[PDB]
Amino acid sequence: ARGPKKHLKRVAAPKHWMLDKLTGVFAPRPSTGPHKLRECLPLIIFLRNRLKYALTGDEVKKICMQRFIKIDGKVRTDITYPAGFMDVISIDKTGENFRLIYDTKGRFAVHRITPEEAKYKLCKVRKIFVGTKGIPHLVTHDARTIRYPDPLIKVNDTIQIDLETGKITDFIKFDTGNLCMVTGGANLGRIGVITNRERHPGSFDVVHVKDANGNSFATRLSNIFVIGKGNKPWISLPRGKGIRLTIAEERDKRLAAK
Amino acid sequence: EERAYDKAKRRIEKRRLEHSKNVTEKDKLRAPIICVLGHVDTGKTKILDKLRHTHVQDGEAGGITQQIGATNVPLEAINEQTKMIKNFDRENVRIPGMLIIDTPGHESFSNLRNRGSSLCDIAILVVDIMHGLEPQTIESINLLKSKKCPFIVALNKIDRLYDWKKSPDSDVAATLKKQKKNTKDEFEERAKAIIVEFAQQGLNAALFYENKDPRTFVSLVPTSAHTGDGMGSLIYLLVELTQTMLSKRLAHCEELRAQVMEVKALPGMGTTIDVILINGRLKEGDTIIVPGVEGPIVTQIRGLLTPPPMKELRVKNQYEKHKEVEAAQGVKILGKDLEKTLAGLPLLVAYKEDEIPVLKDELIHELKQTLNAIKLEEKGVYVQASTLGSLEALLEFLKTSEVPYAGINIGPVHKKDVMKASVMLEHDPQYAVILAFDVRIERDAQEMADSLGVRIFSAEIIYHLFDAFTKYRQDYKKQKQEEFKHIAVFPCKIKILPQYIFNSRDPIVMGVTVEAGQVKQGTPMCVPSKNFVDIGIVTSIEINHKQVDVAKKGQEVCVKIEPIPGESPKMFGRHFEATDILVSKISRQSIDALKDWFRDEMQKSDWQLIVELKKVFEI
Amino acid sequence: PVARSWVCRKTYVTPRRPFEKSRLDQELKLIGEYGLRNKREVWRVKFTLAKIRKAARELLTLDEKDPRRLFEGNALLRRLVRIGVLDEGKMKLDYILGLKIEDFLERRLQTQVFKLGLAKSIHHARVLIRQRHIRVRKQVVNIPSFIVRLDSQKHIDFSLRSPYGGGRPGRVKRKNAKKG
Amino acid sequence: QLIKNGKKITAFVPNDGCLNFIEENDEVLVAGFGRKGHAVGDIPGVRFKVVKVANVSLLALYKGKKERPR
RNA sequence: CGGGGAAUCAGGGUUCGAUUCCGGAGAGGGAGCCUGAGAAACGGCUACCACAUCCAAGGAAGGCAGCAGGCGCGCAAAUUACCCACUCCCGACCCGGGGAGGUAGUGACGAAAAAUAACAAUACAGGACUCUUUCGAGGCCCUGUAAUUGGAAUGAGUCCACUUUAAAUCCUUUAACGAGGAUCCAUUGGAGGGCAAGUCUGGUGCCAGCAGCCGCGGUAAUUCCAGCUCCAAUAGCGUAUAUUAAAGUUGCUGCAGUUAAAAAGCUCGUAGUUGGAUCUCUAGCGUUUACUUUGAAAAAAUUAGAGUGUUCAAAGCAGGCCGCCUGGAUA
RNA sequence: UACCUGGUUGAUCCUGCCAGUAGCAUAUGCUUGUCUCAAAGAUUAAGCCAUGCAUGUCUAAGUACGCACGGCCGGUACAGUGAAACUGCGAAUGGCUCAUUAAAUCAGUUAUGGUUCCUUUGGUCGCUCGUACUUGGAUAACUGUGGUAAUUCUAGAGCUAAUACA
Ligand SMILES: Nc1nc2c(ncn2[C@@H]2O[C@H](COP(=O)(O)OP(=O)(O)NP(=O)(O)O)[C@@H](O)[C@H]2O)c(=O)[nH]1
Repeated sequence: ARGPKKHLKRVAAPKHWMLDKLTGVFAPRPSTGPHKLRECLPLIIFLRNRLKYALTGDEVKKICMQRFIKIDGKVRTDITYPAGFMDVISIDKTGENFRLIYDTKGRFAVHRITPEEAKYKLCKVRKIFVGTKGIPHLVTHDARTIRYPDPLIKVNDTIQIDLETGKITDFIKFDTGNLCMVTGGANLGRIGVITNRERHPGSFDVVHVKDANGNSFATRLSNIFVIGKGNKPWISLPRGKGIRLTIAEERDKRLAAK
Repeated sequence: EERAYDKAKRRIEKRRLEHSKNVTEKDKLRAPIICVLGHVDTGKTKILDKLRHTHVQDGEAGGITQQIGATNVPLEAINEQTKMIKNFDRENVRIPGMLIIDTPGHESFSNLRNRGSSLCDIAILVVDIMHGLEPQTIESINLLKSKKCPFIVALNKIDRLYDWKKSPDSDVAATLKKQKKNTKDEFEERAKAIIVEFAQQGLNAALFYENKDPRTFVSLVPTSAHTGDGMGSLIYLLVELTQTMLSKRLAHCEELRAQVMEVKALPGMGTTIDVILINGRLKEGDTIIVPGVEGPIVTQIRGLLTPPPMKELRVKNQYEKHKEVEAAQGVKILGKDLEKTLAGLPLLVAYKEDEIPVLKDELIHELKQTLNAIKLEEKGVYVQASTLGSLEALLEFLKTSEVPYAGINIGPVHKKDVMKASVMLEHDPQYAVILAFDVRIERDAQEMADSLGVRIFSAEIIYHLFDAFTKYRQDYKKQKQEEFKHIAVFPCKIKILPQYIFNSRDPIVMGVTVEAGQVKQGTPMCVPSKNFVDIGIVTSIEINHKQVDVAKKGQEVCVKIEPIPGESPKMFGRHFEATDILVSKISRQSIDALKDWFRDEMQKSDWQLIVELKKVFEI
Repeated sequence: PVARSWVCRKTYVTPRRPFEKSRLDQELKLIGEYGLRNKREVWRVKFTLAKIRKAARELLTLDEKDPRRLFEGNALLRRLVRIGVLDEGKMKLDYILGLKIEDFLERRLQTQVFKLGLAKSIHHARVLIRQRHIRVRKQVVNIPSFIVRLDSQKHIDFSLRSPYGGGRPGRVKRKNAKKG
Repeated sequence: QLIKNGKKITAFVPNDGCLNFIEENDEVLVAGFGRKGHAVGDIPGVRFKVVKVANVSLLALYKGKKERPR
């Protein structure tokens, strides 16, 4: 069609939001921002559907327009603003801080953090370039362009940024025997340790990840995010420890709890 | 069921008793329905355009009008034209307001076959001096006398003398008294003539300000057509007459007296009905039972359309939408399936009282002389008209001219209509025609008509449609006579005139005198008794030296006959003698051929010889 | 576009041959025994059984060590033990094929209301349920085709409002009491 | 004679005395006979049968549930 | 228009897919362009072609394949309704607007649940079980074509009050009324065979008609028009027509070709298809494929299928415990 | 549920089709008590349309000398609500329909190292060596005179704004 699309049909929305069929015809339609439309989360969904604070669409803008909600220590009134992976949502009214981490089954989970941990965030560097009198530059997965990076930071490494400033505190290299998390494909939300990468020139690089419970799986390089140094994570994990336990013991656990 | 029917009838009785005992009196009366009749080109309309002050009169595509409509003048206009001469009662509270209905006048379709939907509270009769009384004017006053209603008479062409001092918008009394004396004497002489011409027709008329006593008297109001002198005097006499006479009949009560007046086919609206809403507060989205041709129809109102005030139902105007509407106006109504409906019948509006029926055999008594006389069972011509009134007019013309009609429809011509004209074509080639009056022909219909053997008679002026049809009847008679000739041999019995000069053979010149029938050229002849010997096709019949088309029942005609090419021609004396009779060769084919489509040129009272000769020829 | 679902399913299969003695008898026996309204209700239970049997049959073909067969098999058996057409002893997938229409028609609320001696005929039970006299747990049900769960069996009581149980005279008793 | 293509066909009226209810030059709905546009056991060279006459079902006129509109 | 899909179905298949999600296209037919980040835009403009509106005849103004509605076309399809409250979109914007969309009306396209009675007491030249060899004996269990007898239960309708809703409606809830031909009445097709059900009685007389097919009607019609009775499915059941299985009657699985329909009159021959044994790793390789097994990638909806008492079910994605513990799998 | 049955003969066994049987869709007939869910001018004509409505928009924050309102305080440039108009943005999304279209559309897979991109979100914005304590002219709105039968037609005259135009 002519020009860009403005709407989004409800059934055409990405599955990990878990919008039901009958509520309406349209969906939230995440607006342009740091994270991709397919792999983000509108605040209207997070507030209304996940935290169960707002009932209707009006209550969400009535919350947001009173400027009670910050994303990465910055006030956002846009109810369809895309907050994606590693983004820290802060409610300073009720003093509640959330980090958006994918759960085992492959969706953003309502994972609370201490206010002391809502100071920094981890970020995967997309590229590294230099320009105009050679001040080198870095670009990350949440589109934060940072000047004068540490020259030890190469492409596909992770960096820890203080949210109040815009400067790198510490960084993790992408090497063998490092804790990573999958952010795309069948294995989305699984945490594990790198074993090796198999470089395919002129094509996608494939990496092999071993889980804590002896489960080994492969994934594309683009869908990898280093979260810890060695085996120890630099952030809190969700309810489960990123362990994909199968339907058999899912049933056994559920029936055991009953 | 029957108990619901019983209580439905009893609650109907309650409602009409409440609507009778309601009965509001003490002033606030109903607007009278002022009817206007005439002859042909008198000035029954365009005087209304002069009353309402409308610039478009001549936009009719002809001097004549072919529909009913109500102009709907409302008090501001009455007051505006009143203040001009200012007679009586400034800002009268007692006046309902005027409602004028225009009627089309003509010789053919007998003045709209009227049946002027009655409801002619004040009938205005144009007399039009110039021409005196007219046959439609005498039959109109007979109709006005048949159902006793009060009516008045207005003159139109008073200024048309050449010598009238045209002083427009002033008193008739003044303008008449400001002329020369000889013209007044001429006007009073022709007035006396009109007064006597009404007096002889069981009336008592006079000149509108003498006595007057309009109880028995009728008011001759002189008016000018173009200038408009008398229009004030007119509306004054109308409101005076309605105030004096119609004091009790015109009560603003709450019965349901809506009457179906006209039916129209308008683009993007379906089939609309023009109704004169007199009594009954009928609501948008409320059920009505419209009396139809093929039984009654339950109709749901989509909404109420009214034309602007001081404007007619003539040209497609900006019809304003109204949700509801009080009982004093003439409005256009549209809904679902208003296809076949009857004109000049009362309209029942129904609330939710579980279907209130059976009021049709009590209406359809001796008004059956309408569209219902349709012979789908038999063959016939196809007819289409703009409005229903025009369709009735065409059908009663066909009834008078003796032609059967199969199908009828309202609105423009379509490919199904020409297909019904085509499915007729198999039966009778002549009858396969469409008579379309003042309707838009479609391209697909026209090209389908031209591709098949189906003719369409399109005409806006009805004279052209009548003339075109009659011309086609004579053209088909000519087209039938010529190219299907000499098969109708015609009955002929010849007596030989003895001692006449005989030419023997090639050709035979025979002096004869006819005894039974008449003799024309191309009739084969035979001699019986001498077996059955034949002389085929007589070529020419001549009296003395001059040629003649027919024999004069005992003429001394010398006929030139050439026998048909055979193995041998027959000879006088050898084969046939002077004593032997000459009889025409009439067969089953010839008698059947001369039976139908030969009844105008065919013999008068000599028929019997056919029955007398078919018995001896064995038929 | 409208915010409505069009997910609708047929619950009965008509027989191949319309008129066949031996069959018509067998269906009429089932109606007669369990006071069913029409042959649609027998075909409904045949269709549901057939679908369960087809699920069991298509599970058997997979190998005995397959995670999918194990999980699906256990879930099916659990549900058929839950509804009460099997027991813990006979809880093998093979035995699913050895069920029949009787086993499923026994679990109708109509049948159980008759079998527990609330109603005194199979026809009375259907009326009693439909008249809002019967209730399971604290829920007043009026569905003859309510398939009762094994653990939910031990309490089908009269709905408290009911004249039969609750203790409130109906229209007939009220009218007879006023004219008494 | 049909309405769409305007060509002539012969249609068989179904039940006893149904021909009485039809008259010449009436609007009639006709259906296929049953054998997919072929002939019938007895009647040769007809494919079609009349189902409605003058916007009224012949079954209704036969069983007397309606009357021909006049 | 193409896909996601739909109907049918052993396995293989055949047929459909204008139609709610994705992509494409066009605003009567073509063509040209202004503005803008984005248009060759039509609820923007300019011209021609076809239709057509107003008119003081000088000129002016057109685009429903948006929602209603009308005409036409035809076998074939709903209201000129109410609201931005929900789902979302647009704007300088918490505040405005939206026939996107929501809610009613018409709706036997089709799908799920489910009324039209149940129980008790009387007599059977009724049935079974016990006694007597038979006759003839019972609160052990069944039975109907009784308009016989009896109170008990009740939704359909009528109509308070709520609740529901933007406001209403429907439903659920609940006062009052409401069952003895419970006349508060179940229809649509059949009763020779296929194929479940009458060689019963009037009528007609190869006429009228029935009959998908075979056939029935010509004076005792098991088949026509009726009465009575019975059968089938049942709030539904006929009829026509496209299509699927039956059709191993399109055959890959899987058909035929002496006589049933069928092998060229005969040989050569290019393309096509098919083709005899045999051979036991040093950051680059090993002769390269097809084949087979594994891995990542592959939109939801749909389909299969886990969990969950919508009062059950078709559904829905919810829910459950006395502020909490969950789910929104999987293939 | 991997299914068959009638029909060529005096009878038989075949080949073979016609007929029956069930499902699904469009129409249509007769019938129609309760309740939930629910398709619906596609086929023929992407044929033609009266009428009404379907795209508009302001925050403390671009331009307020409309008394349209009353309010201070009375020497306070501008208290405030705010019509109108200039300015900014939107109107290229949505909705409808299936005429066109046969390696085209479209689907799965890859490429832009060969290109543009409003908006959002980051980075950058005294890095340049050469009246400023704020420069210039107009035009809407408003007032006043008009033309044409006519349209959301507009000419002439008098003032005045900027985040318009310089
Ligand atoms: N001076 C004058 N003009 C007249 C007279 N009668 C008619 N006219 C004029 O003649 C013309 C045509 O007459 P018209 O009014 O149409 O006659 P009508 O009888 O009303 N015709 P219709 O049948 O349509 O109703 C008009 O311009 C009308 O004013 C008359 O008597 N005098």
